[PDB]
Amino acid sequence: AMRQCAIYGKGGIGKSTTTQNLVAALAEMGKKVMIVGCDPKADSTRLILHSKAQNTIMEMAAEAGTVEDLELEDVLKAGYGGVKCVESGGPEPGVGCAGRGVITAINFLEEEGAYEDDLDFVFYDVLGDVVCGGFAMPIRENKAQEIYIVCSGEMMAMYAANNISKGIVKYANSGSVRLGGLICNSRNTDREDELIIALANKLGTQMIHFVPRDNVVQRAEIRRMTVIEYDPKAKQADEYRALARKVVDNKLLVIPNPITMDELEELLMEFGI
Amino acid sequence: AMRQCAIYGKGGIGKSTTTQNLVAALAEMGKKVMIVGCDPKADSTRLILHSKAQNTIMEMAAEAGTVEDLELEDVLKAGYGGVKCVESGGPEPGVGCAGRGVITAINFLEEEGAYEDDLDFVFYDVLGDVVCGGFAMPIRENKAQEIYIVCSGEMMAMYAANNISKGIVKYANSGSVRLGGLICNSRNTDREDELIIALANKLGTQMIHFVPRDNVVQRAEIRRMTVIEYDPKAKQADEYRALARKVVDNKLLVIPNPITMDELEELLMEFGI
Ligand SMILES: Nc1ncnc2c1ncn2[C@@H]1O[C@H](COP(=O)(O)OP(=O)(O)O)[C@@H](O)[C@H]1O
Ligand SMILES: Nc1ncnc2c1ncn2[C@@H]1O[C@H](COP(=O)(O)OP(=O)(O)O)[C@@H](O)[C@H]1O
Ligand SMILES: [Mg+2]
Ligand SMILES: [Mg+2]
Repeated sequence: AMRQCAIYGKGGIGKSTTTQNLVAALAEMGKKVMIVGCDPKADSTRLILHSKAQNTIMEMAAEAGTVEDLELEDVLKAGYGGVKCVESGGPEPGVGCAGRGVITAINFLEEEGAYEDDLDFVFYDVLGDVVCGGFAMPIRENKAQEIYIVCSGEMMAMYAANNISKGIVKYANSGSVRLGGLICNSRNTDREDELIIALANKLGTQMIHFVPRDNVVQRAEIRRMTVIEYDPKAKQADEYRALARKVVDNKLLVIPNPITMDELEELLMEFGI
Repeated sequence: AMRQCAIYGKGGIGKSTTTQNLVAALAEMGKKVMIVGCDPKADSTRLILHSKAQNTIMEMAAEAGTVEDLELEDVLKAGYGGVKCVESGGPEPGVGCAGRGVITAINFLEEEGAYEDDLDFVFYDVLGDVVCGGFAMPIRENKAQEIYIVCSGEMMAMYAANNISKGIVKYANSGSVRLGGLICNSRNTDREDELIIALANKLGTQMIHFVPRDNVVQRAEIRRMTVIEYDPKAKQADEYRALARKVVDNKLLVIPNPITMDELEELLMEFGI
């Protein structure tokens, strides 16, 4: 068995930082993990690889001729803790559908045998500002059974969480894609943890962890590292370890109950953000 | 003549707040303006209309049968200062292309004669996290000749500005879509104005205005108003008046020069954000 997990959320909310640090912590406990980048920014694996970024399947297929001319051992790269890394890529802005590379990448990985039984986890890092095209494909086509949404007390981030939840509900009659939890990536606002707990309860899920804002993240990422690798003694390293433990132990996977915009506005008014 | 202007930027950066306050200031000086909402969130006109939001062309066409059964006088609504307001809408998350409603809306407005000569400005408020589908259509199809990008010292917001600029460059051989400027919507970070000026210079444009972070925005929006209407004496009202003056007077419209991610990272390192 392997658990297929996807991390969704609005742009800039902390998906790639949270995913790579979460995964580094899983590797540190002895789990075998693959990260599949599903965001056109294509820097979802750089902290594991100590790299600028990673060349994408779309780019490599174009240089090789076709995606059939690519070998898995050429596209998958291993970094910290043996974590395996791949980037989908996508077309340039203004050209075609921004999520088209996700479909190509996941189909390539499936056909070429990347989902080997020894993997414990696969994490997809998915753009979540629109839920369509290849960005909806992990939900539509039952690739990510456990969705975790990174958000914050920011209204836009909560709106995005509600939008992603609506996409999960839309495909509830097939496959087994479920909402696993909300991850609060803090903006140092008071009662922010309470706010995201409240949102999770309304959706029918849970806040699996509250990730503090910590400058050690920037110091690690300037050096192309996770905090787990950069400073294993850091308080923030223990925060990601706690998040990883709770993901491993999580048993609550639900069809969420999306809320109205009135309910969202009431949440923010209540917690005075 | 009328100036067709589009406001792009990442989600939650301040597009709708900036656009509606900018437009309220234009109406206050005696300009006739239409706002076309091109973001699925569909709350781009609520501060002009004093409303929860606005029912969308996609929604109204479905209730009426076809878009041909809609009349312009039924969909366009006038609010503060006589500003005319319309929302595109879009499909629910996980269903079809999130930008499909933008194409339907702009074509409806053109055919039904919404672009009356007496208009001075049209502002499109466009989702900018992906540049594809209907969200690229104002650029691809030459609807918004002047693009203004709202951003901040946030790396994701600067990345989005660079992505939108690449889309402008892609369609430079046809039509006349141009980059008009960057609008810095502050996060109260030091040297943030300097950073966005530097980014604009590298792209070949300008920072047209630095909008401060001001709590009066939240107090106005709780009451479904622009700051211009809510507190015309506010310092922040004068900030939006200054932005509107500089948009009116702006003559620099360029084919931008997008930068590498190395150049972007160098910018942030330099200005110590
Ligand atoms: N808990 C945190 N503390 C400090 N900085 C953070 C934290 N989480 C994310 N960041 C920073 O926020 C920025 C955006 O994070 P990222 O993971 O790239 O967002 P996304 O992948 O959702 O677009 C990055 O510069 C990252 O270093
Ligand atoms: N200059 C500002 N000062 C204070 N709050 C702001 C400012 N600009 C935007 N906001 C707030 O930021 C949030 C997002 O702004 P919005 O215009 O809705 O973003 P977008 O339309 O780009 O998604 C809103 O709650 C808005 O009130
Ligand atoms: Mg990312
Ligand atoms: Mg908006």
